[PDB]
Amino acid sequence: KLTLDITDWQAIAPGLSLTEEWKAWSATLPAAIDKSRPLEKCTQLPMMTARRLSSGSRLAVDCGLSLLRRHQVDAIVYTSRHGELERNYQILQNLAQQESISPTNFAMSVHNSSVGNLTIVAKAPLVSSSVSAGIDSFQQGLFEALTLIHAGHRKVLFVDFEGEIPGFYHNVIDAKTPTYPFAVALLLEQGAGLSCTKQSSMETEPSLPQSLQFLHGWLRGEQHFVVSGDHCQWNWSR
Amino acid sequence: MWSHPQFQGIYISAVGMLNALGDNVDDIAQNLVLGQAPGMYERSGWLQPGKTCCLGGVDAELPAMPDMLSEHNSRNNRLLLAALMQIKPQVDEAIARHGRERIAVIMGTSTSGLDEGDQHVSRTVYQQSHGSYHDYHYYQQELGDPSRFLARYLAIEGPAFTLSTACSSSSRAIISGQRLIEMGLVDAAIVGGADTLSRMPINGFDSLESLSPTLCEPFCQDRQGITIGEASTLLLLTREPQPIALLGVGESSDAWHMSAPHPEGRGAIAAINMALRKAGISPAEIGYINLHGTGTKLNDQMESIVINQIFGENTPCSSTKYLTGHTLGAAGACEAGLCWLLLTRHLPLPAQDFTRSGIDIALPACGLLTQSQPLEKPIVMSNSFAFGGNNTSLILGVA
Repeated sequence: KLTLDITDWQAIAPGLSLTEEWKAWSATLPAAIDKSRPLEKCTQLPMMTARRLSSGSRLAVDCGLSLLRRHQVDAIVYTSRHGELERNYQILQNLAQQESISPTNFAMSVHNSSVGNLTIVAKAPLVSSSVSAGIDSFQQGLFEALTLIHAGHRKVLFVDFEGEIPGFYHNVIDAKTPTYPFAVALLLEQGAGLSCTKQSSMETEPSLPQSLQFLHGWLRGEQHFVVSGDHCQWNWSR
Repeated sequence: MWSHPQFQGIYISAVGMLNALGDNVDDIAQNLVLGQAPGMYERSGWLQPGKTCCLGGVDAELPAMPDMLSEHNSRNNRLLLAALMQIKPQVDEAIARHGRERIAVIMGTSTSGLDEGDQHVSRTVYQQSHGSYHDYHYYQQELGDPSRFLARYLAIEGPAFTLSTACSSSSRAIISGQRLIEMGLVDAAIVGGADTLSRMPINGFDSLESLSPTLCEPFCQDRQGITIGEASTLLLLTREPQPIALLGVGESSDAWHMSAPHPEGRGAIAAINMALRKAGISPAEIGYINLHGTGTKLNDQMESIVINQIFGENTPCSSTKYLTGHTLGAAGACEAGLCWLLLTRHLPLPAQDFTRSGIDIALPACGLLTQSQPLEKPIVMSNSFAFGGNNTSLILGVA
């Protein structure tokens, strides 16, 4: 079980970037993404910088920068299930084809390249962490954020993201697995505005990413909402 | 009205390890004292194009992945299973005592089953049949698979996640497990991690001009970069008193460069200072520092300057990466494990290897060991400085 306050947010997904788009979407059931809808451009990064980051990373760094411009934060946690899968796939293809690897592509393939690049671009020498936990990367990553609040970091920037899943992998992932890029940034603080308890579930491979299940339920404003994971669920209450 | 006034520290209970020094803690302890790593030698088929490469390998036959868990069948998870078998009675006792819900599983990795992902791409692209017998599953290559696999294997229902902060992954895992116990969310935590040899990091570090084809020489005149190794380490952290305490933890970010360190070591200094203040000790109370010491020009220069600044010239220190290799995501927990062995088995301190090119004469004096010597104070420090400028410092002590 965990309790926290969430005091600000910034998010981007196919067809969803403006506050009014997110609010309208939270009013709609079921919670769903059309992967054919366009993504908005990065607003805090020069286009050359944005286009050199991967499809998910650029959104995650942009959303993080938006919150760093509005708040003094003490620590940063990024979460991603698939991490830099596009770069990993490119490098595994370089190895298969006996082609040279780009040193920048390799350096940026580390899971923490998004949070690392954010600290460099924002000149922000803050404690940083980067978490992966399969389907439950978002929910388990909140425990990493809570360890940093426990250790005395008052305001923790928390960003969940994925890049596009290369078509190569579509035959080895579940038919339900989301394959589009998105990012959800939250500003976390010590408090009891929200509580979350974990339970067993019969569900797995949700069709909507956990951070977007969360944002839908949180923006919709009902007293109780559920985030589904890997044969578990996360019971949120206001 | 008056009421009767009668009406926490984290310890290490057990460590399981595999690395180039051996397949279990007994063999690793012996080989560390001898300064010989049987798994460290030149191997073909990794470094393109058609080159041999000195690598720190685990050659042990690994336990089979139970066939009901075949989605998790990576060498990475079989290395973790081999480490778990060394501490299984202690883990079984913790689960039975505290319950499934009050144990955490916090891993670190920079690879997961990356070699399995590499095999899958090459076998698919060229329709290869004969070379490969491996049943690939996407779960094997996910960075969250180490903690997911161990939680499923042990039925652990507490927090379960993997840190992936490059070379600091498995030392961050130790910090997070320590904090989840301090917070009261769990009573014990299985922490550590594993990284396994893959063509991707070997050729990636070569692309950065940061791979030594020959065995690395940390802090030496002729040093030409890193030697990659693989390792698994599991530590059982607990609130219940044990002979060894986790006295201090420290963390920082450089906010400087994605692969080069802060030239003034600002982040390294911040992490070391944070660990000393958590432990409530001065630099003078450290008996030994297990350095990061990767063998790159920039890392070893920065680190010698930082140790000279905080400790001066009289604190024994060395990098053991000439024995294990740089085990990447596994390095933090591997080196914490070696430090735990020095303390529990009263081993002599490992020297820096100056038998080949000799010390870099441009580096400040910082207490680098020219020969093995006894540990004079029962407190040791292990530091890790990673890509994305991600830094950790750990302090272990006799309770």
